[PDB]
Amino acid sequence: GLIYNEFFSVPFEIFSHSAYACRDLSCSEATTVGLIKVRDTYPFGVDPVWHGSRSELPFLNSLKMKMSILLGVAQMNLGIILSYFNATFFRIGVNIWCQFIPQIIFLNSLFGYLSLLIILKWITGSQADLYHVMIYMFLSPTDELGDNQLFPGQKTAQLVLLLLAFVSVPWMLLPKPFILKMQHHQMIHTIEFVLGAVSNTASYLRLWALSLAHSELSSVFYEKVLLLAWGYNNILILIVGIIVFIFATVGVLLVMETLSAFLHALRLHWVEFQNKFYEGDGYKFSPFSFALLD
Amino acid sequence: SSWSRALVKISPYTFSAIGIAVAIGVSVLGAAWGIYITGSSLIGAAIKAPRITSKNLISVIFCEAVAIYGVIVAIILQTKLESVPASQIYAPESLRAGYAIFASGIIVGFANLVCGLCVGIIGSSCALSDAQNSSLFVKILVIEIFGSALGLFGVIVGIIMSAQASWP
Amino acid sequence: AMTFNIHGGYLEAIVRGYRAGLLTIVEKCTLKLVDEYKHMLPLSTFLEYITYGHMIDNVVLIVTGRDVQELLEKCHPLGMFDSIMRELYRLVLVDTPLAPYFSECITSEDLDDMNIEIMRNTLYKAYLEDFYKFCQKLGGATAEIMSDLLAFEADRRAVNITINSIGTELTRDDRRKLYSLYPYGHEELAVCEDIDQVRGVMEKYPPYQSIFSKLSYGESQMLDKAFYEEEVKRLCLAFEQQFHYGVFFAYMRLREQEIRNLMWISEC
Amino acid sequence: ETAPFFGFLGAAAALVFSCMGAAYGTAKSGVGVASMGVMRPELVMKSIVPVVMAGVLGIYGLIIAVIISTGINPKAKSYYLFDGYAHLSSGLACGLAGLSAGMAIGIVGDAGVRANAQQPKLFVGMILILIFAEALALYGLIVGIILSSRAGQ
Amino acid sequence: TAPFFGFLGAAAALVFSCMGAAYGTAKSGVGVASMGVMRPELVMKSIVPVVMAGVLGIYGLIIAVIISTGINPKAKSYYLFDGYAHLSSGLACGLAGLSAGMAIGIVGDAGVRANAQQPKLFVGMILILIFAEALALYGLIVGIILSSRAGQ
Amino acid sequence: ETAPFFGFLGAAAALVFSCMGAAYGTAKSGVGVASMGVMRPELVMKSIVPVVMAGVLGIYGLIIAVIISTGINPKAKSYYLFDGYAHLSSGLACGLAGLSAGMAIGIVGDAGVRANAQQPKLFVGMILILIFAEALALYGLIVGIILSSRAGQSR
Amino acid sequence: ETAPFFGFLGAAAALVFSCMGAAYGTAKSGVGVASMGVMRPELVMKSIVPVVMAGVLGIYGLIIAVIISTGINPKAKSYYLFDGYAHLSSGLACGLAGLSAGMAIGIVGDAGVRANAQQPKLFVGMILILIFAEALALYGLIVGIILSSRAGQSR
Amino acid sequence: ETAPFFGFLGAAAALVFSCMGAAYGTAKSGVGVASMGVMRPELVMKSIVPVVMAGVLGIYGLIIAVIISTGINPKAKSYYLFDGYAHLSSGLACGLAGLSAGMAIGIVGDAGVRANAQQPKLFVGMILILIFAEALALYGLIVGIILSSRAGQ
Amino acid sequence: ETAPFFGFLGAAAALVFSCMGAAYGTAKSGVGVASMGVMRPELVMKSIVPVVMAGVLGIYGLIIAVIISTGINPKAKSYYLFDGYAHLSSGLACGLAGLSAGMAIGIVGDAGVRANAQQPKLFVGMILILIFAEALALYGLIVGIILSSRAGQSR
Amino acid sequence: ETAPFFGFLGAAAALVFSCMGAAYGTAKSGVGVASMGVMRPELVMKSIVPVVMAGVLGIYGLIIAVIISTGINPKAKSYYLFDGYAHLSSGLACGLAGLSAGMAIGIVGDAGVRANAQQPKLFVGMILILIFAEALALYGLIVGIILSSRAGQSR
Amino acid sequence: ETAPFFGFLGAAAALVFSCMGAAYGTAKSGVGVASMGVMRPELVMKSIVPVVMAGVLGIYGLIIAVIISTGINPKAKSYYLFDGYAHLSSGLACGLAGLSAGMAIGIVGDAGVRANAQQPKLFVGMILILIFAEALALYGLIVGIILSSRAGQSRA
Repeated sequence: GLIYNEFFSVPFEIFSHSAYACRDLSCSEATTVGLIKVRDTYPFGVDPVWHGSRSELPFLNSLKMKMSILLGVAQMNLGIILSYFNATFFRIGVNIWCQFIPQIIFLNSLFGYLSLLIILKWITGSQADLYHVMIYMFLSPTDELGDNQLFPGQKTAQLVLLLLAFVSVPWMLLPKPFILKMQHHQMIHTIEFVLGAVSNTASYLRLWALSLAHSELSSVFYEKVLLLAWGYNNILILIVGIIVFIFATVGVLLVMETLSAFLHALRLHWVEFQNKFYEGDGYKFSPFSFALLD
Repeated sequence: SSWSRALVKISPYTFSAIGIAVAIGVSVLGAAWGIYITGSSLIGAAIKAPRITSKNLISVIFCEAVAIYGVIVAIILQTKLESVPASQIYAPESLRAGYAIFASGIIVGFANLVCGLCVGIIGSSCALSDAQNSSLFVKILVIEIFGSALGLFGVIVGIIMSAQASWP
Repeated sequence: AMTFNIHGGYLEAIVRGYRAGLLTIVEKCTLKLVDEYKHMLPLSTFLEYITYGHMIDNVVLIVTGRDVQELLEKCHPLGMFDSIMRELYRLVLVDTPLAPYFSECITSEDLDDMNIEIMRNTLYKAYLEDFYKFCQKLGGATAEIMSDLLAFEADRRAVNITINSIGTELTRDDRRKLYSLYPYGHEELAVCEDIDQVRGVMEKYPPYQSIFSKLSYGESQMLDKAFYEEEVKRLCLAFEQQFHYGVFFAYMRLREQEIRNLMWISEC
Repeated sequence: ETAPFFGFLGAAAALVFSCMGAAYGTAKSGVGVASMGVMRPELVMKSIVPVVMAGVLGIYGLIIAVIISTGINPKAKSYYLFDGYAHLSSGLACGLAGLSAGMAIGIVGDAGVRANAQQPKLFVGMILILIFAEALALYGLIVGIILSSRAGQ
Repeated sequence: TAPFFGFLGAAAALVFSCMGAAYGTAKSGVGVASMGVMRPELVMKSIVPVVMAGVLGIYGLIIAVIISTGINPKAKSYYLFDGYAHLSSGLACGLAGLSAGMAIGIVGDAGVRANAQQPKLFVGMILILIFAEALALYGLIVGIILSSRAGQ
Repeated sequence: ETAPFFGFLGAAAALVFSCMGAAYGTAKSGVGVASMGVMRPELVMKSIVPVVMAGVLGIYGLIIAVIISTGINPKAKSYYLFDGYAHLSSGLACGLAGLSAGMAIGIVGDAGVRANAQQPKLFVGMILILIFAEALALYGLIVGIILSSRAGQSR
Repeated sequence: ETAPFFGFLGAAAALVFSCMGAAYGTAKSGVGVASMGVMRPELVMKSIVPVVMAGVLGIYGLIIAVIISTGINPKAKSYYLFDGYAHLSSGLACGLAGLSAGMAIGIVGDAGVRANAQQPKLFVGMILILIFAEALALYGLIVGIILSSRAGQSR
Repeated sequence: ETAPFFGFLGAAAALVFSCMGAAYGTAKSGVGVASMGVMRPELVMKSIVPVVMAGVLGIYGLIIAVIISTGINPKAKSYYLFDGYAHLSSGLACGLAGLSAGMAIGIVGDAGVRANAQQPKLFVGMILILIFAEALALYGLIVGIILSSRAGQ
Repeated sequence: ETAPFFGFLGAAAALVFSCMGAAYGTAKSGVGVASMGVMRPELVMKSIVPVVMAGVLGIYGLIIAVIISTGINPKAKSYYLFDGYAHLSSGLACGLAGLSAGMAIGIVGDAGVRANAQQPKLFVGMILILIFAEALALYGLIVGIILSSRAGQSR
Repeated sequence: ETAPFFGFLGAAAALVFSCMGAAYGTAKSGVGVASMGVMRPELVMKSIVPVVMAGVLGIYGLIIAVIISTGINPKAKSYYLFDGYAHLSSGLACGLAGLSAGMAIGIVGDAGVRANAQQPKLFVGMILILIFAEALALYGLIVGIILSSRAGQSR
Repeated sequence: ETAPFFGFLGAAAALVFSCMGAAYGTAKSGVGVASMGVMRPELVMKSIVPVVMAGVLGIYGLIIAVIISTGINPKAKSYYLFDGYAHLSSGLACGLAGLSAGMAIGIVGDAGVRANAQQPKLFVGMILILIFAEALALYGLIVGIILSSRAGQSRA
C-alpha cells in the first residue's frame, strides 16, 4: 500500500512534493495539449495527482497489467530454476538436462520478448508502443513488417525467438523417453506442459484484476464517505455516514477483499509455483510422541 | 419512420373498443374460472355431506360479484363512447381518449382475472376446510372477503381512469 | 395450480372426506376400505401404482403351486385383484409394472423364489421395481414419501441380512443386489453387522439418527420390518397431508395402518 | 372501407367461440353422464338435460351472430371503422363470455353428475350452481346486446 | 400523442401489482385452510400474513391513483418525457409488487405449516415475512421518486 | 429528445430486476428457515441471517435506481441520446446482476438452512457463502455507479 | 450518435452475464457445500475453494466492464460506429465466456463437494479440474482485452 | 461502413460458442472424473485426458478470435462488406464446430469415465474416440482459417 | 453486390451442419461402445467402425464446404446474386444431408454395438447398415458438388 | 431476375428433405434389424430387404435434384420468376413426399422386424406395407417430375 | 404475374399434405398389422384393407395434384390474379382434407387390426367404419375438383 501511494482509499503526501504539475494552466482546464508537466518522479509511490484524475483508470490499468506480467514472469522463472536444484539435491538422472533445460528455456524465451518489450517501452519511453502496440507487435507471427518495432534488432530477434520456441517443442518430449529406452510415462507431461505454460502465464492477470477491483471498491467507499461528510455535514447525518462507512470497510474491505485475495494468491501459488516443484505423493512421518496426549 | 408513421396512424377508436370489450371478456372469464374452482370443492363437500350448502353458497356469490363488477364497468365504458367524427378521427383528444379507454379496460380485465383466481382458490380451500370442521368457516369466509377486495380496487382504478375520456 | 380445479377436484374432495371419516372386524374394515377405494373409479396411473404396491405381494403369494387354491380366501380387491411355474408367470407378467422386470430378474421361477428365503428375495426385487416405477412418476411432494418408504424397506432388508440372513447368502453385495439417501448411499449398511454398527450407519443420516435408539423393538424383526417400523412410527409426517396435492396414496396408507392396528387389537 | 370486414370477422368470432365453448361443455357433460350411467342407470336421464344445457350457450352464440350479421349493410349507411370495430368488439366479447361460461358449466356438470349419484339430495345444489354459472352467460348476452346497440352509427 | 404510454403505465402498475397480490394471497390462504383443519386457534392469528399480502394491493392502488391524477391533458402539456416517466414509474411499481407478493405467498404458505407444527417459531416466521414485505415498500419509494420527475 | 424514453426505462428495469432477485432469494430463504425451525426452534434466529443478506440487494437496487433518477434533469442540461443510453445500460446491468445474486443467495441460503440443524458449523459455512454471493451484488452495484457517473459527460 | 448506445449496452451485457454466470456457479457450490458439510466439518473450510474460484470470474468480468466503460470518451474522440460495434462485441464475448465458465465451475464444484465425503485423494484432481475449467475465464478476459485494445483505432 | 459491425460480432460469437462448447464438454468430463476418482483414486490423474483435451477447443477458439481481430485493419484497407461478412461467417462456422465438438467430447468422456472405471482396458478405445471427436474441431478450425484468409476483395 | 454474404453464409451453414451431424453420430457411437469396452474388450477394437464412418462423413462435408469457399474469387469474376444463391443452396443441402446421415449412422452404431456384443454374427449386418447409411452422405456430397459446379454458369 | 434465389434453393431442399427422411427411416429399420439379429442371427441377412427398400428415397431425391439443377440455365434461356417458382414448388413437393415416405417406411420396417422375428409366416406377407410406401414415394416423384416439366412453359 | 408462384406452391402443398396423411395412416396400419401377426397369421391377408385405403388416399392426392398441374399453361389464358389464388386455395383444401382423412384412417385401421383378434367376425364392421372414415377423402377430392376451375378459369 505504501508503494501504491494509497492510504485508506485516499492519497497523501509522497516523499516528493508533486510529481506532475499542470503545464501552465493557471486557469486553463486540465484536459489540454499542455496537460500536466512533471518536474520529477515521486520515488516513494505513484504520482498523487494521477490517483484522483480522470486519467486514473488507463494509466493505473496499464501499470497494474505490466506489473502482473513481470511478477508472473519472475515467479515462473523461479519455479523453473528450482527444478535444477531439486534434481541436483535428489541426484536425479540426466532427465534434468534432457527435459528440465528445454522446459525452463522455451517458456522463458517465449515470455522474454514480451517482458523485454515491456521493459524497453518503460525504459526508452517508446510512446509509439504503449500498452496496445506492444501486443500488436507480438500479434504478428509472420516475418517482415516491424514498422512499429522499437528494439533495434527486433526484426531478427523476433524470428530468432520464434525459431527457438519452435525447436524447443520436440526437445522437451524426446530426450526423456530416449534415455528411458537407453537404460532399458512422458504422455502425462506431453501436451499438458504446452497448454499449462500458457494457462499459467494468463493466470497472472488475476492479481491485476483483484488489485483493480479492490481499488475500485475502496474508491467507491471513500466517495460515499466524502459525500456524506461534505453535503450531509450535519451531526446526525455525519455520524450515520461514519457508521455506514465503518460497516462497509469491515464487510467488503476487511473480510471479503482479504478472503478473495488470499484464495487467489493460494491458487496462483499452487497453479504455477508448485507446478514446477513438489510433485506430490509422499506422507507425513509422525512417531508415537504422545501426539493424542499432546 | 414509415413503419413508425403507420403505427402512429392506427385508428384509436378500434383500440378503445377492443379494450372496452376485453375488460368485460376478461372479467367474465375470471369469474367463470373462480366459480368452477369453488364449485368443484362445493360439490365434493355436498357429496361428503349436504349440511353446509348455505355456507358454500357464499363463495359462489363472491365469485359472481366479480362478474357483476365487470358488467358494470363494461356498461360504464359503453356509456363513455362517442360519435367518432371523421374530422377528429386523428385528433389528439380522440387519441388520448382511446388510449385511456384501452388502458382502463386492460386494467379492469387483469384485476378482475386476478381477483377471480384468488377468490376461486380461497373458496376451494375453504369448502374443504369447512368439511373438515365447521368452526373454521368464519375465518375462511373473512379471508375470502378480504381477498375479494382486489376486484373492487381494480374497478375503482378503472372508474378513475374512465374520467379521462374526452372524445368530441 | 389451476389444474387441480380444472380436473380431479371432486375426487380429491371425496378422498379427503373419506380419510377424515376414517379412524372378522378387521376383515370387515378392510373390505369397506377396499370398496371405498374401488368406488372412486392422470390420477388413474397413481391409483394403478398404489394398487400394484400390494398386488406385487398378492402375485408373489399366488405364484406358489402347494395349497395354491387358498389364495382365493384373501382376494381383497385393494391388493389381491385378479388382474394384478414360469409358464403361468409369463401369463401373469402382463397388467403389472414390476412383472416385466421380474420376468427376467426372476426367470429361474421357484429356483430364485424358494419359499424359505428366495421367495422373500423375489418379493423384495418386485418391491424395488414397483418403488422405482412409482418414483419415476415424479412431479409432486409424494416423491419424498416414496423415497423414505423405499429406503426403509432397503435398510430393513439390509439389517435382516446382517443379523442372520448373511448365512443365507445375503452378504454385503446382496444387501442391494437382492435386498431391493439409500438410493445413493446404501453402501454404508453393507458392513452394519451389529446393532451398534446399525446405529452407527444410521448416524450417517441425522434424520435417521436416534430413530434406531436402543433397537430393542422394530429393528429386532427380520425381513422388511427394521427400518419400516421407523417409517410407521414417523407416519405422523404423512398425517400432515397438505391440500392441493396427491393424497390418495397417503389415505390408502392411513387406511392400511388403521386396519393393521385393528388387527393388532384383536382380543384387547 | 375495411369496417365491413372487421364486422364480419367479429361476427364469425362470436359464433365460433360460443360454439367451441358449448361443444367443450357438452363433451365434458356427456363423458360424465356416460361414466355415471354404469353405476345408477335409473339416474342417467335425471341429469341428461343439464348435460345438454350447452345448447343454451350455442343458441345464444347463434343469436349474437345473427344480430351482428343483420346490422351490417352498405345500403342502410356507409358505416366507417367506428362501426365495424365496435361490432367486432361486441362479437368478440360475447363469444369469449360464451366460451368461458360453457367451460365453467361443463366442469360444474362433470362434478354434479357424480355428486347427484352419490347424494340425490344434492340435485338442488347442483341446479343452483348451474344457475349461478349461467348468470355469467346472461350477463355476457346483455353486455353484447348493449354494445351492439350503439354500433348502428 | 405520446400520452398513450403514460396512460398505459398507470394501468400496468395496478395490473401487474394485483397479479402478484392474488398469487401471494392464494398461496397464503391455502396454507391457512390446511392449518385450520386441526389447529383451530392458530389459524385465526395466522391470517395476518394473508392480511400483509393484501396490503401490497393497496400500495399498488395508491401508486396507480397518483399516475392517473398526473395525466391531466388539459391542465399542462403532457410532453413525451412525462409520458415516458409515468410509464417507467408504473412499470417498476407493478413489477416489484408482483415479485414482493410472490415471495410473501411462498413464505406465508410455509409459515402456516411451521406455526401448526411448533408454535414457538411463529415470531421468526413473522420477522422473515415482514422483512420480505419491505421490498414492496421499497418499490413504492422508487415509484414516488420516478413519478416526481414529471416537472419537465 | 427520445433519450428519456430509454433512460427512465433502464432506471425502472434496474429496480424491477433487483426486486425480483430479492424476492426469489427471500422465498427460498424463508422456506429453508421454516423447514429448519420445524425441528430445531433454537437455531431459527441464527438461520435468519441469509434473509437479511438477500434483502440487502433490494436496498442496493433502490440506491442504484435513486442515483439513476437523480442523474436525469432536462432543466439542468440537454440529455442527449448518449446520456440516456448509458443510464439505461447502467440500470439494466445493475438490475440483472442483482437478480442473479438474489437467485444464487436464495438457493445457497435454502440449502444451508436445510443443513443448518445438522451441524452447527453450517452457521459459519452458510454465512461465508452468503457473503461471497453478496460480493457479486456489491461488484454489480459498483459497476452500475461507475456507468451512471460516466453517463454525465455526453460530450 | 447511436454507437455509444451500442458500447454502453455491450459493457452492461458483459457485466450482467458475468454476474449471472458467477451467481450460478456460487449457488451450485453453496448447495454442494451445504450438502457435504453436514456430515463433516472438513467441507466447511477445506472445500470452500470453489466458493472463491467462482467469484474470481465475477471479478474478472467486473474488471473487463470497467475497462470497457473507461474506453468510451466522446470528449477525447468522436467515436464512430466502429467503436460501438467493437465495444459491443467485446462485451458480448466477455459476458458469454463468463457465463459458460460460471456454469461449468458450478457443476464441477457441486460434483467435488458431493465427492468430498469420499476418498480425500481426489481433492487434487478436483482442484486441477476446477483450474482447467476456470482457464476459460482467463481466455475470455484475454479475448476481451484484445478486442478493447483494437477498438479505439477506428479511422 | 457496416462491415465491422458484422466482423467483430462474428469474432465474438466464435469465441463465445467455442467457450460454451468447451464448458459443456468439461462439465460432463469433470463429473465423470470425480465419480471415477471417488470409486478408484488410483487412476484419477490419468483420467483427466478428456478434461485436458476439452481446453484445446477453447484454445482454438481463442486463436480464431485473435486471427479475426487481426483481420479487421481499417487503416490498412477500407473494410468493404465483402470482407466483414466473410469474417463473420468464418467466425460463426468455427464457433458452431467448436460447440458441436465440445458436446460430442462431453458425451464421449462421460461414457469413457465409467468405461475405464469398470475396466481400464478400454483406455485406448476412449482415447481413439476422443481423437476422432477432436478431428471435427480441427476440421472446423481449418475451415474457419481458410474462410478468414479470403478477406482480399 | 451482396452475393458474398449469401455465399459465406451457405459455406458456414454447410460446415456447421456437417460438424453437428458428425458430433451427434460420434456421441451415439461412443455411448454404444461404452458397454462393449467392458463386456468384450476383444471385440471392442473392431467396434470403432461407426466412429470412423462419422468422421468420414464430417470430412466429406468439410471438403464440400472448402470447395464452395474456393469457388468464390471476386477478383477473377464478379459474383452475381445468382451464383451466391446457388452456392448457399448447395451448402445448405450438403449440410442437411450430412447431419441427417450422421444422426442415422450414430443411431445405427449405438444399436449395433449392443447387437454385436450379444452376438458376433451381427457384424455383417451392422457393416451393411453402415454402408447403406453412408451412401446417403455420398449422394448428398455428389449433389453438392454438382450444384457448386453449376453455380458458375451465370452471366 | 432473381430466379435461382428460389429455384436453386428448392432444388437443394428437395435433396435435403429426401435425405433426412431416408436417414430417419434407415435408422429406425437398422435399430429394428439389429434387435432382430441379436434375437436370431439367421434372419439378419433376410431382414435387410426393408433397409434396401428405404434406400430408393435417396435415389429418387438425387434424380430430382439433378433434374432441377439441369433445369436452371441462364445461358440457354433466361428464367423468369415463374420459371424458378415452379421448380422450387416441384422440389418442395418431392422432398416432402420423400420425407413422409421415409418416415412411414421406417415405422413399417421397425414393426416388421419384430413381426418377422416372431412369426416367419407373416414375414413375406408384411412386405405389402413397404410396397405401398414405395408406391407412394414413386407417385410423389412422378408428381414432382410433372411439375418440373413446366420449366420451358414460360414466355 | 406473381400468381403462378402461389399456384405452383398450392399444387405442391396439396401433393405434400396428401402424402403426409397417407404416410400417417399407413404407419398406424402397419403397426396394427404387425401387432395382429403371430397371434392370428391366417388373417394377415384380410388385414391389408387399411393398406389399400392408404394407397387409395395417396392415389387421390396424386390425381388432384396432377389435375392442378394440368392448369399450368402460361402460353395462353394469362394467369391474372385468379389463376394463382384459386389454385393455391384448392391445393391447400385438398391437402388438408387428405391429411385429416389419412389420420382418421390410420387410427381406425390400427384399432381394427388390434381388435381383429377378438371377435374376428367384426372385420366387416371394422371395414364399414374405415369406409365411413375414408369417405372424407373422397369428399375432399370432390371439393378440390370443384375449386380446381370454379375460380380459376372465370377470371375474365
